[PDB]
Amino acid sequence: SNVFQTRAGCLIGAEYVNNSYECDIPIGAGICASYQQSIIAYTMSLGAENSVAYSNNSIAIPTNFTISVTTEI
Amino acid sequence: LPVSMTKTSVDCTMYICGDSTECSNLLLQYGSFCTQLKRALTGIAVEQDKNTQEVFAQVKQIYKTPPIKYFGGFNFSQILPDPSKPSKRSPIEDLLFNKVTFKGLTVLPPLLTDEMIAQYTSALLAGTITSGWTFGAGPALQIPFPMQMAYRFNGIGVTQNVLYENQKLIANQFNSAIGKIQDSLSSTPSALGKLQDVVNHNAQALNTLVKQLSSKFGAISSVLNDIFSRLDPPEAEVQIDRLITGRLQSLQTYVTQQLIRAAEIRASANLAATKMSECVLGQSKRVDFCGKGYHLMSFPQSAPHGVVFL
Amino acid sequence: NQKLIANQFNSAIGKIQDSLSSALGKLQDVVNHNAQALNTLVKQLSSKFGAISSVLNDIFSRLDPPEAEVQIDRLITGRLQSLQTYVTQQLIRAAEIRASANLAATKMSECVLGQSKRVDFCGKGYHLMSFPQSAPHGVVFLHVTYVPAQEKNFTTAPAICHDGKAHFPREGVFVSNGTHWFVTQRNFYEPQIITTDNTFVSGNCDVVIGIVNNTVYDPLQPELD
Repeated sequence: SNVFQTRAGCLIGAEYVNNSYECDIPIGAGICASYQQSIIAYTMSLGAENSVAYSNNSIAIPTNFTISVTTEI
Repeated sequence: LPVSMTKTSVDCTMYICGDSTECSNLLLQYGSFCTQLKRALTGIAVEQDKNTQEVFAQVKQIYKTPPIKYFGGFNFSQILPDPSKPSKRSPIEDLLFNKVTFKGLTVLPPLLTDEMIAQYTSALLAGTITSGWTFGAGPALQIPFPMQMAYRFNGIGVTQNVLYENQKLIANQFNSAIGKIQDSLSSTPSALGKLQDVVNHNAQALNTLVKQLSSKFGAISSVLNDIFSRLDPPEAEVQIDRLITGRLQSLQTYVTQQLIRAAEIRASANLAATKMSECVLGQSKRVDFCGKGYHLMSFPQSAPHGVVFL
Repeated sequence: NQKLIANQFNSAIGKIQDSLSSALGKLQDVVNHNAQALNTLVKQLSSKFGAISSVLNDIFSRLDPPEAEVQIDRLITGRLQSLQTYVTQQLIRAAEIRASANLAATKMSECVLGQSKRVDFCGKGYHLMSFPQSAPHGVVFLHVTYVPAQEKNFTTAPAICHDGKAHFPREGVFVSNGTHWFVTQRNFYEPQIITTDNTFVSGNCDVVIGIVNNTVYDPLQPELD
């Protein structure tokens, strides 16, 4: 009863949402799907917009550090 | 450099038999080959979306360039995105895109649209123009660009004095060299070549598979329906056995060659994620890794199935 | 600031046990990839391969032996293809691990045995050290990295002009807390006064755009005073 067409094909069982969130199940062609409660398909959000404040005379200097022990397997 | 290749899927039954249920019944007696072939092509296909996410999804946040774009006199119009064009592809990026421009062989779509692969490049190229190398080592910290360049001169052994003092000349030399870049590719020498070889390699690969569907492989005919109808049931299966085996081998050779080719692309997508970190997000002291000379900076641009770094 | 750095390293090392225990998929992928391949080879032994039956014994028993050979060849050829595909995919898989052994030899040499200046080769951050831990068919490296944090905004000027000679900063940036000009180390804020010791004087104050006038202190003259 929910039918929606995407470049990959016809997705039946999922309702397209106009909200944007990160990619949980990657459907294909820029559309990602997760479980809201129903199964919702949406357009993936590459990330959160930040505008660095470029200016002719302004600099930002880091005033503290963090020591992060990441792991690579 | 070539980052990714076409993600393709093949239906073993349509290719090996195709509108012939009697063939499908015979195929099962052969085994789990279809399952391994789909597993192989599915792994190549998911990798092709991590090859394109390792190379360009480095930046966590989609950074944005300012509305006013005066950056010390260096002119980035040719590189930074303009809204009128397809997607918002920048002028050099537009040229690269225009330059480069069945029988069960499906061609899946890439997960990240070129509108996104291109928006990732705008973030990578808009915090390398404001913050500097800082974006890739932590929180992006703004530095005026005619000053980021002096820090990048200090890393080639030349003092800051040699930039501010000769700033306008250095800027005109950068703007003009940036201008000739479009003509160097657009003078039509086969510059893109490396990316276009990948398309040609893939299209020829499918053409051999489709054109092997027309091969007897030592059986009476290439048409299953004629053989099925024109031969008695025991006779038909023995001759049909050659057709299915040959087609299974032709599909098997496509996957073996495709895994060897995917390795070459994974090698070029791991060299472009060492060049989008060391060169796009830092200055490289390695020699000839990033240009003949002392690297001052590098700028990412997205082309069909690969990346161009200037 | 030694104690803070020591606890930050110490707590961060604590979280790794839980986070690793929330991870090792890359290592378990190899164990799985190998198992599937061995069973596909065993199951292909249980496949007819266009022959009356998989069991060789039954084929010999229920067929005349001179005539049975062509049917036997069908099984042997199929199994030789099955083994040849095993070896070929295993040769392609070996060169994926040889590529990973080569990056692990490189990460051991350039991160455990020294400090890399390459960007994002040894952690996201500026590398401080790295520690090797064995894992079942691979290595897990606990890359330690210094991550700049807590930014602050200031006004920057490219050169400082005193006595009409431009003065450029020897190592650092020139930064202003709104009213007082200072020379700071770039990756950590440490405001310091401007004296000829931290400044290199090259050129005259008419060639660089953004030079800001101020006083570059003289250390020798006050002791003379």
